[PDB]
Amino acid sequence: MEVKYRGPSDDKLECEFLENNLLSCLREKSVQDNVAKMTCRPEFLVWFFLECPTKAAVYHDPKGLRNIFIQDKIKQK
Amino acid sequence: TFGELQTADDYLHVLQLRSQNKWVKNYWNRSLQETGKTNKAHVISPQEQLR
Amino acid sequence: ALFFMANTAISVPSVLDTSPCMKQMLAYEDCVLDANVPQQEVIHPQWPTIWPRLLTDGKLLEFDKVPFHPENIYNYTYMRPLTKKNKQYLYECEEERFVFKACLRKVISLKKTDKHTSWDTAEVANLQLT
Amino acid sequence: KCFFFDHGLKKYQMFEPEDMYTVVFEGWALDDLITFPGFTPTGRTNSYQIGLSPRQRTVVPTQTFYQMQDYYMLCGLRFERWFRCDLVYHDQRHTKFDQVKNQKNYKTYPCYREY
Amino acid sequence: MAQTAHQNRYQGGLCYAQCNELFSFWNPSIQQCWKGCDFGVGRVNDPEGRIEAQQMCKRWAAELYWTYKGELDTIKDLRVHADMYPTTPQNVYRACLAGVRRQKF
Amino acid sequence: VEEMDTIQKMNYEATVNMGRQDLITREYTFYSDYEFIPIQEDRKQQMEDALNNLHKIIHPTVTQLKKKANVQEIQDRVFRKLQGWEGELNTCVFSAKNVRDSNFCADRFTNRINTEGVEFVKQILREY
Repeated sequence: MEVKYRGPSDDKLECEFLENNLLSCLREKSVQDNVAKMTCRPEFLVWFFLECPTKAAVYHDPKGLRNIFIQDKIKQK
Repeated sequence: TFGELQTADDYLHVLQLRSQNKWVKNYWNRSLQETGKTNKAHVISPQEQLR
Repeated sequence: ALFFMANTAISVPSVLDTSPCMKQMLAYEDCVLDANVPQQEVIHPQWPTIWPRLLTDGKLLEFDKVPFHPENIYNYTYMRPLTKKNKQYLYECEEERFVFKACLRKVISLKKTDKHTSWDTAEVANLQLT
Repeated sequence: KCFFFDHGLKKYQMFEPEDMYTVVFEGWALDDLITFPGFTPTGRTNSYQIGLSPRQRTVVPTQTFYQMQDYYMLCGLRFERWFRCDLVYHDQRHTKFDQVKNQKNYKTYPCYREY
Repeated sequence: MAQTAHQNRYQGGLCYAQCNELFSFWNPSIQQCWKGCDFGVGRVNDPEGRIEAQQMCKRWAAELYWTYKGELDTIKDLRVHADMYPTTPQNVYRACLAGVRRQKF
Repeated sequence: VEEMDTIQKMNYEATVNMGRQDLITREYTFYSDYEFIPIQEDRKQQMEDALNNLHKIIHPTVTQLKKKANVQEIQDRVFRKLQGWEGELNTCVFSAKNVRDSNFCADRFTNRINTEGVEFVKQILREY
């Protein structure tokens, strides 16, 4: 197959969508999917690590992930 | 998924049922009301009884 | 006919597979195939975390599916929880799953640094020239 | 990645396979955009090498007329066999076969394979 | 003999000759019989090799046609006749078993 | 039967409509056809009972035969006698004037099945 090359998008809106899906998946899977309604889409998780390298590196960093978790907890009250 | 024709026929009888329902309703209404004649249609030729 | 092409290039070999953890992936997939599990999500070594409902009730979708109605056995395969036999024959494939996951994590830990002066000519080392 | 993120909808969309001329010189005029549903319902992988599934039993063999690439005599023969089977069972279909009201008495129509 | 092991039927040996004698010349079951000859090469004389070859025939029949789990285990008559054609997995299994039976050495 | 989703309702409607083909087409009758007094429902039930009695005798024999050719031969041998009797019944019922005549013909056919049909079937099955 003749597959052309295009680097990771790092688009603001696309990465916001993928990061929202990632946060939903983290919150759902951290309790073994005990939520009433599960909105996580595992497939988009893959794309989060293919088109948002900056946010992926932030999530891997322990301090960045701690900040993200704190902000998500504040948002979820 | 094993696609033996009996299991596939069990899968596909529902879709065939809906398609047949649509076809038969259209058949009844349009075809029969527009073409068929009910209750023994026939052509009547009278003759006067002569003297 | 006999020698119409006048030459055959037997020197060019089959393309060598140089994927990072391909051998471990294939070993794990063979092992999972041995278990004979209807659920396909088990193909990924991360299934206990990605689809934890496979171990509790099997409800992997919130009624947002399109596999048709539950009229035959070959329906809602992912909506079917793992039974005791499936769990046992998947546990028998635990070491290979762990090796695959360790290989994946080590590959993830590999980062492109500034000392990789051979990055622009990595095809030769990847053995793409025949 | 056969799908593209849309800023107006802020979600992934896709369209049917299109030629390069239409993708490049008609990118502004795109029709029939459908929200991307995913390759698999559960998000697993579907990238597998495929092969030919096992064949099915034959009631009327193709080898009766196989020297001919055009299947017209074979078509007639198979339809005649199915019509015999149907003449046997045509009026019992809605009471003993596929067209029953309740699935309790459901049975596959005997002429399914010939049909 | 696209599914068998030999380029021509003469390399199969006495087993292929017996398979040819088993069915009429237009019957495609012969090829399946030939596969039996392939399954019982080094297995016919071994007491468990014969069972292994029969299992190989069952797997081959299951792979050629769609089959059900009990279908090949409830066959009343495993005998074959000249006009038995490989239209069903049962017929494929019977032809393969007949080929296995005719594999000396 | 009221409570169901759209798909189940459509399937139920399809199953109901596939059985009303006899209802829809009963209005479209032809003037030039040759009408006959039909076989009454009780006579239909008696004839079906006679057929079931015949099937009772043949069942062990046909289920203990492992060759399709033998079962087909048994089916063909009985079917010739049954077809002769069916032809007699069809003639005498088509040429019937009142329900009494149709009942007489149906009773004659049923009596032929129950008297000579069972004897013929038993002889065939003993041969097999």
